[PDB]
Amino acid sequence: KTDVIVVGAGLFGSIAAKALAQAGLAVVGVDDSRPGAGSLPAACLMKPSWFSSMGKDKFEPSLELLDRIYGVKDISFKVGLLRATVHWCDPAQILGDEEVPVYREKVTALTRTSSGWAVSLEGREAALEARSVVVAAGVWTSELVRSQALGGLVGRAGVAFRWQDMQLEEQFISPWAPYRQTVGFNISPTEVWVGDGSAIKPENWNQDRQNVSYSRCAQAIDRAGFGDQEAGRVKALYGIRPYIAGVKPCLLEEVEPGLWALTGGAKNGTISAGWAASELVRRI
Ligand SMILES: Cc1cc2nc3c(=O)[nH]c(=O)nc-3n(C[C@H](O)[C@H](O)[C@H](O)COP(=O)(O)OP(=O)(O)OC[C@H]3O[C@@H](n4cnc5c(N)ncnc54)[C@H](O)[C@@H]3O)c2cc1C
Repeated sequence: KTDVIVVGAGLFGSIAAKALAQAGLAVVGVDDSRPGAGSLPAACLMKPSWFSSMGKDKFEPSLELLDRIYGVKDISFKVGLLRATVHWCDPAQILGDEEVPVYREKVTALTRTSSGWAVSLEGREAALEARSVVVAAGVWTSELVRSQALGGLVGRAGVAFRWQDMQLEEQFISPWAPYRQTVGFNISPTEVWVGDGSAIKPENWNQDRQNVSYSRCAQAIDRAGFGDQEAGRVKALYGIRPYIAGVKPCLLEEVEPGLWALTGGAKNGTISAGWAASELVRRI
């Protein structure tokens, strides 16, 4: 009766699971909410010039899927003296959607059965059953499935900041280095999100490194000097992105019959989740 089990309910598991559910499948999710997941700090802003490598071949079917399922909003961002249109999917809408039921437990094993796949859970005598399994477990995907591509999965950490009870009159993109932009916008009607775009080897991460990105972000919105961290006015959101070098969109591979690995979204984020989901609707 269960068609697909999706392991992981970050952006990639959430989007894939709901696209399959919308396509008529019986989908079940499993997620253990482990700390440092990649999707908590995400803004889900998609500027078309950021995704040139992808190609209209993939950008457009992906954006259409996200618009059909969640709705895509067009935001006119300030870019110096000029303006630029950026597409937005509300991350709270993607990550909080409840169509797909999610077991808030830890997957410990995957086993082929005669009818499909059995998904073991920590501390559970029975396994969850499905014809197919999509493992969208972020940087932890290689803990459950292995492949030459997954042998290259590493984490690229980063931080973004959310200021409470605040709105920007001007949502902006401002560069601080080639291909490094400080982005500030109204992520909710009450909150301002700012990120500087840096990615870090999770080893080279510490409070000093975080304060460097905080200084960038707070100067871009004129909050430097106000001690907003110590005062509780801003939340730091740390996450580890799943990076695999050389990935086309992201990694979507059928490692065994019915067993898919969906990860490697550090490079392109939400738009490549949309591409992968459209692929899975076609192929499952
Ligand atoms: C600072 C920062 C800024 C970002 N900004 C953006 C942005 O503007 N736009 C954008 O699109 N993206 C953004 N991202 C996100 C980026 O695209 C990530 O690559 C993306 O979130 C990856 O999502 P994922 O679903 O593959 O992984 P994750 O979000 O890490 O999800 C993996 C999930 O799998 C679960 N899991 C793992 N193993 C198991 C197990 N054994 N059993 C059960 N559950 C398990 C984990 O608990 C977790 O919830 C940002 C990330 C960071 C850190």
